[PDB]
Parts: sequence; structure tokens; C-alpha cells
Amino acid sequence: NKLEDVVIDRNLLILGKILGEGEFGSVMEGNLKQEDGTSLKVAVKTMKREIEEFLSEAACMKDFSHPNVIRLLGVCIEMSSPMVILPFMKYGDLHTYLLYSRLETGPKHIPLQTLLKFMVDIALGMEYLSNRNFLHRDLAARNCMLRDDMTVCVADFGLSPVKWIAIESLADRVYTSKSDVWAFGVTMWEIATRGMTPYPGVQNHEMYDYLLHGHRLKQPEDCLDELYEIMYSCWRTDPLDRPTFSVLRLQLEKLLESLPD
Ligand SMILES: CC(C)n1cnc2/c(=N/c3cccc(Cl)c3)nc(NCCO)[nH]c21
Repeated sequence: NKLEDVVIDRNLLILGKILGEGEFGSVMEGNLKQEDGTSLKVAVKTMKREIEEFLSEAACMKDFSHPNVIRLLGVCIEMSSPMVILPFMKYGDLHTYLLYSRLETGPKHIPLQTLLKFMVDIALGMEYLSNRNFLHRDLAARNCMLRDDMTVCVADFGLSPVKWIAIESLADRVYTSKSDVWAFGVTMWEIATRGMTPYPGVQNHEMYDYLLHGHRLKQPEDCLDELYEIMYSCWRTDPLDRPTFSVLRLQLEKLLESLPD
């Protein structure tokens, strides 16, 4: 009964062209009409019956307030005869941006300093979420968006991927914010490599055993050992040994300082 204001009136909302389709749902561009009278550019995620439970998640998420975490604006429901509403991000997802940057006509070559900023942002977003005791469960560069001012924020959290999952979750189904810390390490690598799929040579079905024998992602070509140490700490076998997001965040910030201007 309480979280019912999270719901937005379907006619306040107008949908446009499709921006992508995964097996789950489809993401669309649209316009949301506001209190102002003004309209705001939004992105609309669709998915597919004990449903109340889902609504509470959106209610929770709506409470999130951090510049490095996306703000869910509300939800719509077209009656089964459910769509989440998020601010539109014109620069798109971080993964596709890294790839574009390796091409002419696309964004200039991202220098090291900017690659670190990217990671700091995500570290910060995850710091905040880890404090709220919120478990992400799908962190990857494809799920990090670029703001109009080139800030990175975290998106797609939860909503009900093998190469991003930590050993213990792969094995026992267990998942804690340390498992997210594992995903973050993989994400960092994605950025260091400017969009390589993790574990080249290793097929998905081999992943668990490849990790079980203590094998990790390899160090990228011209990567500082410091940066590599940091990402590697994210994948220590015991979750307890892995650093926390606030421990990580500060390491990246101090490293960024260490680099020339
Ligand atoms: C659902 C949330 C996270 N969201 C918010 N904005 C976007 C988004 N924006 C853009 C921006 C530039 C080009 C395109 Cl195709 C989509 N794209 C996507 N996805 C399309 C490519 O990954 N998702 C977006």
C-alpha cells in the first residue's frame, strides 16, 4: 500500500524508438511529463506472477541518491491484457564507449587518467550501495552509464553473466557484497583493456574449474603493477580477504594523484 507513489501514471509517459533488445526485455527512449509541466528525456526498460515483491525493489531503488548511482524515477504498468523509468544517458553504456574510443570518428583515445576516473566513479557508486547493504548482482561495464558530463554511474542493479561471477557464487550460490567486489575487479579490467571480453581463450563452461585451479585474469599490456595489484585483490579466493569498496575507492583516488597532471 505504502510504496504506490513509486508508480507513475502511464499517460504521463510517451515511448519512442527501441535502443536495444536482450533475451530479458527491451530498452526504449521516451518522454516523461512532470510536475513542472516540462518533459524529461528518459529510458524505459521492459520485462515480464507474485508481482508486489518486484514493486518494493523499485521503491527501495527510488530512495538511492548518489551522483555515481543512477536514480530510478518510477515504474509503469501496462496491464497484462511493467516498465522501469530512468533518466536518458546520451553517452550510453561505458562498455560500448570504450570500444568506440578505439575507433576514429568515435571519442578520442581515453588516456590513463580518464580510465582511472571511470573506475573511481564506480568505486564510489558501489561504496554507497555497500553501505545501504544493497547487493548489486550484475556489475559489469555494460551496466555502467556515462552522464552528460562524463561522470560514470552504476545501473541495472538486480532486476531478478558467468565471467563476472565470483568462485563461491559459482560453486555454492552464496552472494555477498564481496561477490560484487569480485565483479568490480572484472569491470576494472574491462576498462583497462578498453572492452575485451574477460578470459580470452577460456570458454564459459570452463570458468569454474579454471578459477578453481587458481587462475585469474591476466595483466593488460601497459598497465601499472599498482593498478593490477588492485584488481587482483578483488579476486582472492576467500571473500573475507578481498578489500571493501571504501578500501578500494581510496586506493584508486591516491593512484590517480600519483600520475602526472
Ligand atoms: C536503461 C538505462 C541504463 N539507460 C539510460 N540511458 C540509456 C541509453 N542511452 C543511450 C545513449 C546514446 C545512444 C543510445 Cl543507443 C542509448 N542506452 C541504454 N542502452 C542501449 C545501449 O547499451 N540504456 C540506457
